[PDB]
Amino acid sequence: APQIMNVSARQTTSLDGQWKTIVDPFENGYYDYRLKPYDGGYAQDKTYSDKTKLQEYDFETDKLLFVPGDWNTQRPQLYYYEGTVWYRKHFEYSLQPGKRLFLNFGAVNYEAIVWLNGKRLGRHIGGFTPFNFEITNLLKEGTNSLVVKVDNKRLPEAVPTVNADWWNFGGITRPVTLIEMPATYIRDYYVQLAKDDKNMIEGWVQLEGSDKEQKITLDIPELKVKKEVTTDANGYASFLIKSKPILWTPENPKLYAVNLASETDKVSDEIGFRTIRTEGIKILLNDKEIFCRGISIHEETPYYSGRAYSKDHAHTLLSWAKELGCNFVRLAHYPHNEEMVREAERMGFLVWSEIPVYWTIHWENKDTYQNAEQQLCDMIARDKNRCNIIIWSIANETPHSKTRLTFLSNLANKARSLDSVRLIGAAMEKEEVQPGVLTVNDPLGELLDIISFNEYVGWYDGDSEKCDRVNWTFDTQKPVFISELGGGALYGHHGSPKERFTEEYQEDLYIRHVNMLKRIPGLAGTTPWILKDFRSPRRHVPEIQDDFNRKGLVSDKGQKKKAFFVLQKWYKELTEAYK
Amino acid sequence: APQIMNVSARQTTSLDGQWKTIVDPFENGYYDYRLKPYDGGYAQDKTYSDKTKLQEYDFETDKLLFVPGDWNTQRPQLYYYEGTVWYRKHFEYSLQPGKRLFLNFGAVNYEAIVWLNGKRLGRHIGGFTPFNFEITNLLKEGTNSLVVKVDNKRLPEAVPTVNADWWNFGGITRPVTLIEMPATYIRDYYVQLAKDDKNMIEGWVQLEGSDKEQKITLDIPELKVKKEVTTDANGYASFLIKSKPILWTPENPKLYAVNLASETDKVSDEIGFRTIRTEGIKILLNDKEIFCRGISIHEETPYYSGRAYSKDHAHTLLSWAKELGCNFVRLAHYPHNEEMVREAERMGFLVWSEIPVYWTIHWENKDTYQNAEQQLCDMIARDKNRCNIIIWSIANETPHSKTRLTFLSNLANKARSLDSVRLIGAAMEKEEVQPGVLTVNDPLGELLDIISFNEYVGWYDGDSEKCDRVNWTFDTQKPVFISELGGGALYGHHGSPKERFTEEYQEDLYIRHVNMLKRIPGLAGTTPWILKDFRSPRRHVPEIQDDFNRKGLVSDKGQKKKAFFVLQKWYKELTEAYK
Amino acid sequence: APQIMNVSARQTTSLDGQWKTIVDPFENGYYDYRLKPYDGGYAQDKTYSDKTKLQEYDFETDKLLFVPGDWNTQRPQLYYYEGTVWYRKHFEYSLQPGKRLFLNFGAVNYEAIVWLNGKRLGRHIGGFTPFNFEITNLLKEGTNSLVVKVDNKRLPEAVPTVNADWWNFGGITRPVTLIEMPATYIRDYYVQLAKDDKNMIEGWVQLEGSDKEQKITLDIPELKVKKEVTTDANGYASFLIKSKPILWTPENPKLYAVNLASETDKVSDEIGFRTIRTEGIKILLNDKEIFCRGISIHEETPYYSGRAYSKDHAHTLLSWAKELGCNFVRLAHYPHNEEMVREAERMGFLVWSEIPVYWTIHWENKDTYQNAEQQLCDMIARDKNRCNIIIWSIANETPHSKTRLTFLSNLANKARSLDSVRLIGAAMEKEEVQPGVLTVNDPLGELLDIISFNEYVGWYDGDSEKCDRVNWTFDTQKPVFISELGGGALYGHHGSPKERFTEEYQEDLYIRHVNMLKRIPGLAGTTPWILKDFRSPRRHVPEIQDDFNRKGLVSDKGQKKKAFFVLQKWYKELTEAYK
Ligand SMILES: O=C(O)[C@H]1OC(=O)[C@H](O)[C@@H](O)[C@@H]1O
Ligand SMILES: O=C(O)[C@H]1OC(=O)[C@H](O)[C@@H](O)[C@@H]1O
Ligand SMILES: O=C(O)[C@H]1OC(=O)[C@H](O)[C@@H](O)[C@@H]1O
Ligand SMILES: [Cl-]
Ligand SMILES: [Cl-]
Ligand SMILES: [Cl-]
Repeated sequence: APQIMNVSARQTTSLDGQWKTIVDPFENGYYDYRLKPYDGGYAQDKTYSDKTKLQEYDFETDKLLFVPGDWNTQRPQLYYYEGTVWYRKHFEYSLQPGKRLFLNFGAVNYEAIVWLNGKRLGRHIGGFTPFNFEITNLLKEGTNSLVVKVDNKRLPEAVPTVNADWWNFGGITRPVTLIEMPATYIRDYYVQLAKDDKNMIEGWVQLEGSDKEQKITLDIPELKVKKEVTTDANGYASFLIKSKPILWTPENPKLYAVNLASETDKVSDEIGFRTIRTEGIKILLNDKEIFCRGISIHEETPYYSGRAYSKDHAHTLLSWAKELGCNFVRLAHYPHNEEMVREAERMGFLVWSEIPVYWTIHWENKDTYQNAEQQLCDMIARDKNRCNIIIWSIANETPHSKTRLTFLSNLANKARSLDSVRLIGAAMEKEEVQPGVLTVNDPLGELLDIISFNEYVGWYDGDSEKCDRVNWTFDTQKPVFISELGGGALYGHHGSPKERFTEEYQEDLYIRHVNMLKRIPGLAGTTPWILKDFRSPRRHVPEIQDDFNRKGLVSDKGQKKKAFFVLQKWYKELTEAYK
Repeated sequence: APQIMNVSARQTTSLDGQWKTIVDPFENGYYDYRLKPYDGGYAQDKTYSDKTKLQEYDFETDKLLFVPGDWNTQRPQLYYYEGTVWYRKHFEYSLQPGKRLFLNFGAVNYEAIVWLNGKRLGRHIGGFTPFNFEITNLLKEGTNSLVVKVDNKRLPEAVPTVNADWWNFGGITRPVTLIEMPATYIRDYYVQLAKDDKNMIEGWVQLEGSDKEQKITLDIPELKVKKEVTTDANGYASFLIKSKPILWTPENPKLYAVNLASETDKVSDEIGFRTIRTEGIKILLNDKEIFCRGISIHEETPYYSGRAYSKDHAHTLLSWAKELGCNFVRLAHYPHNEEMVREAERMGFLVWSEIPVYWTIHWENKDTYQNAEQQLCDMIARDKNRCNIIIWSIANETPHSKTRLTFLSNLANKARSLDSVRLIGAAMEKEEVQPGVLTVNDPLGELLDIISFNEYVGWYDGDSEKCDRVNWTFDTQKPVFISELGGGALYGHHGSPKERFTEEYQEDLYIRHVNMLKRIPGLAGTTPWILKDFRSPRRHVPEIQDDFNRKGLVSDKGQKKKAFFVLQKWYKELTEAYK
Repeated sequence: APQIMNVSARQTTSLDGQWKTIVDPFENGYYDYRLKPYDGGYAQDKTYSDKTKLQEYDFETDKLLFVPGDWNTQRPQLYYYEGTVWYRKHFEYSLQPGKRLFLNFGAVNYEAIVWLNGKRLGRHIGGFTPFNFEITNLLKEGTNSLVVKVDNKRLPEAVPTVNADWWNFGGITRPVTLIEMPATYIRDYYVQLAKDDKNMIEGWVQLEGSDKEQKITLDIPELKVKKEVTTDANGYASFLIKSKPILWTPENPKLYAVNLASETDKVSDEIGFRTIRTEGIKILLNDKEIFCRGISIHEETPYYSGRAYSKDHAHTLLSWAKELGCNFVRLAHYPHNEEMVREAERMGFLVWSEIPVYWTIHWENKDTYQNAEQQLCDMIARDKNRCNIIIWSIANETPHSKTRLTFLSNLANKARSLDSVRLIGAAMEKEEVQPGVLTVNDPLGELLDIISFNEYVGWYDGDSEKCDRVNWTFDTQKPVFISELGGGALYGHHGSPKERFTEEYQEDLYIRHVNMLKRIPGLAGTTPWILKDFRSPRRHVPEIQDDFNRKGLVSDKGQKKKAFFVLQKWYKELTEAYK
């Protein structure tokens, strides 16, 4: 049940493919007509072979869905579907006596309940974080039955809550993986530069199993590092290593082969090293002032606009951001699949990583907070060794209230207790305190390392001309980071620059908006909204939006709109200026 | 806002056809990103003509839906859809000064919010009862804008609640009608035999408007009845008329032309006269002992299985019940459209009329009770002059608890206060107190005129053989009425009589079940479940159920299964026996 | 092999329900990659149990379609589908040796190839006529396999050809029925009044089998008719019977029970008696001058607009025609299912019955002619005992050419050789010889008993005003019969009477058109186009047509448009005038 670090480097076997499925809007497979749990629900996966008896379902003859994937793009009937879909997989696995076996879900939105061979393994909430179950002693010989009850109903108390500006993609949205482990295994580990220290690698390792006291070697061959330690009675060891690694940058995204070997287990990784801090209004990477030439990205695929999960999806999306001139991507509004973060790391993109504490979260609900903090912990735990991540984001466009501030302050404190190195951010919002004077007056700012916020001057707030007659002031010397900006346009839809949703309007907006950006004191980064048009049930203009947010600089079909080249040109200028 | 009696006989103009629609799962047209109501939502029906400004919707270029109808069968994407769909209609109407105009909805499931020309008229809950709004002084010249926000999300506190065995058909499911009235009009009236009195017609009439004190004439030309009264200061008058009408029966469903004429209004109706009472275990129609040779029917169409609304739909369904040998139909589990009740009345079918107080209603919720009692009142108010209705049903398969009993007792008392003539029923459930001994031990029975209940011996409770080894006893001498019984089968699916869901199993079940029925003391009626296969999201056997309850004696494609003729044969015997 | 009269009255077993199907556009199940027919294709119906061998199909685990029905309305993917769909059904049947068994198809559009237990039974072309195969010797014990390859590709040489104004509904569109016969059975018979004779019933009976020479008795008990004859060695016998039947009329559609008994077979029927002839410009029914107050009707269902096949469908459609005031229905453009003709027979509608010799048939193709003549023969053979049919129509809107005239003259001669009683028609077209003067100048008229033609003054030919100013003349004294007229409208779409496709334009058109009809010399009948909106792939106005011909006086959803009441009022007047 605890998280497993670096699943892809383990002895893995995929369960992906096409699974049997039952769409169950009234949850008949779980509740009887008295609304009570009952024995003989769909978790038993009883093939309906003996028709002298009555049952009301049969996985064996029902329809398939692809796993991994959202269900919404797989059948017209499931486009809007919010509720329960049952998934069922049969598999065999020969597990040598003494070896251990874990079932890992990359993500399931939103609620997953999991059974193996009719026995409940457990339950998960949160649609974008991984979870696993040990099945070592539950695996049978011959056919095993895996049943997953997936529900994506929107809940007021959930994280996210009943309103958000993206599609409610339900299903087993990321790979399902069997992981074989030795009886005592390296479960988790951390290897990164010490805070603000180009010359000191620090880290720790955590074993799980009955043989917790072991010698461990941390091996970084290219650095001629070979450090041996011994774990304590809890299976834990730490280390400090003086070294001079070549530091990762967007221009040279250097990664090192890192090998961990205990007496009973071994795992290899690719890990880069960098320092990150603010100094006044400056963002310093490896002690050098940088500008975050960024773009925002949802976890949604080119062309068919389903939930992204593969290296293919990531490489295409990031290849567009590369052509745009970016050294930075904001992955909104939740943890993305690990392939996306890894491809950003290898290709040279700094990353903003976020949890979906989005809009009107139930700040007074203690279960809601525990959910948000669990997603925070899981986000950091999975990716703590990804040096390209420099900002953890704890919220996006949340309304001001005392309970909200308390909620978010506790998340910010928790984040810092988990990771003293990376910057803490959150998408705040702007105000126009007096005509023409724009600022960010949000008490949340005091808990953040950057003045990060969304603003839509020239789209939601005025026509494009308004960019020309506003200026920005901030009452603190922290780097200013505009985490969203921009406007909508349909690729191939042309007209006057005054006509909204034409490419020409969006282009004119970006020209005047960039001019405004150039006047902002302390500006250190921009991640305009957004790289690719994406699905949203709040975008209803027929033939223009058609259930897509159209603020992409690239269409959902991979076409660069006119405004793409306005931002590209400015990012080219910023690249030269920050050399 | 008060109900209008006999809408079809008024000066009516249809608004049916195809309306503009916006599917809005996150209710963006109603709530902003702070989850607050906002000015400029979709109720304003602003055509998106000026694209120099931003808006996120446009009825004028969006997709159509048919009105009336469920949305589920109209688009694959809407099959399972639970949530909000906006409907918009433009119309003109020339209303002579001084005349009044009402907007009548036959039904909208589940919640309707209605605007005219951007102004909210009001809101309705309950998916099967009519409601109207006066628009006399809101109608403009030229184009008028009617916007209806329809939501069919299942609510725990709603009536019905989050679980039921039929499809959640959302939409404007019955005709939308403009009704023109004189300035003071006959709004409501009642004309029926006095309780247990073949020779006394009683009734009342209710005017609405400023000229409430008027002479009124009740005219029944075939009976040579011409009774003149005067209304009181509240617009109310009553009457008692000694007369010898030919009494309505299933064999001779006699209706009389009834004309009401006040000084300012007039309306004609077709009304029949009959007495109905129990005497011990006997049901007496016009003092004659009858058997209710019935069949249950959902409000769902032949062939395409959408929500039924027209005389065409009713005539086809009732023509099947006629061929089956029925003199009675149970219209489950909610008030059906008025065309169905009228066609039953004209063709000669006694009727059981029901409200959807079904399964796990929230008995302790005072809003829930007020909803249930309002639906009860509206059900009786619409159809109080339909002499073929002899049973009002207040519940179906509700679990035993003190709060439930209090809830249902209040409904039963309310029903009797509204209608002293018709019988009060409810589908109770059976118990097997000792092996082979079946009875109905439910305290609700004390408040009902009949021992009405569902039982599924040979389908849910045992195989068909169990019918042969059980018997029934009842501790009170009230007529026994089995409101559901039977089993499932796919038309065209054949095999051994031991194989469930074959026609042969269903046939064998009905043979043994009818033999069991013939042994029941006090049996006075049966409405087996069901006439036609119907949609249910709780029926998941692939290729057999496919989201249909298969307990029809007729398939959803109009095909008579083998079991149809078993019940037909018994009903033929009962017809002879009760001559 | 030959047609069987009155299938419904035989010992029938339905094979309807849901069948396994395979969509096969490239006909992989029939042709190999050299485009050669191969054996081992899909007609073998080999369940794919042994996966150590290679096979490219499996009926056993493939998708279902309803039989009977078009495929087009059953799946979105099959909406436009033109090509091959394979259908498969398993059944058991116990046949006592000596008894015979036939497989009857009410209709399959367009080409059907049929196999039983892997052996080809034969082939049929023509989408609207029934066909039979004897399977007496091919029936096996246990599971029998019936496979039908159905193809509705449009062919230039087909009847109809590659262009027509209705949907290409493919599939097994009418019931599939097993018919058990004695070894020598009554295959066909004819019982009708002799030409122009109110007192002489003439007829013949045709036996089939090895004992064709038998005593036959024809009983009409209500008429006290008992006639015994003996068939010849060819199985044939004729009879002449003096009687005085009550003559069938639309107002009193009298039918008699007719019983035929041979030594080894017997069959009952319901048959009515009437005379029909022209007299100058008069049509006389039972010697009485009548007007054919008609409406045209396609074989398409109310509400969901699939292919009609059942008594339910027929009754709904014809109940609309009854309310419209019709005594006559034109069933276009092909033979309708037998339920429609029988319901028109019992409800009191005279019938025009037609074969799809429509538009640009290949007049020079000898196979095309034999196909048309076979459909003619089959149409008349099936319904020759339906006294409500008074017109056989051999064509609709065919271009004038010498070869077309020869083709149609041969059909007309064949029709007359098969039926000396009923009238011969065909939908001709009009022309404007001189400005403002319309007539029918088609040499086909010489071969018809009526001057029957389609005209669209006010819709295709001018605006509605043109109806007010044109005059008509005809150079022969045969009854004039307008077989189509009218215009399109969307129900619920209102505007100026000058705006085409509004109900008001259509209403204004019918008012002016009806007045035009009153001055057409010789007019004896009208069947306006059309009763119900119907599917056509030539009707592309979005939101108005949406792939429907909108010329219905009733919408596809059963709603009477304004123009319905214009024609109803004229038919009310004609009913009084012709009393
Ligand atoms: O409105 C928009 O387009 C975007 O604006 C925002 O500030 C939201 O954070 C983002 O999720 C929306 O998609
Ligand atoms: O289970 C069934 O088929 C039926 O049984 C019942 O008792 C319910 O009242 C009915 O709504 C269900 O459809
Ligand atoms: O154009 C029309 O609406 C109709 O006109 C005709 O003359 C055709 O015979 C008919 O099949 C078409 O549907
Ligand atoms: Cl947008
Ligand atoms: Cl069922
Ligand atoms: Cl049209």
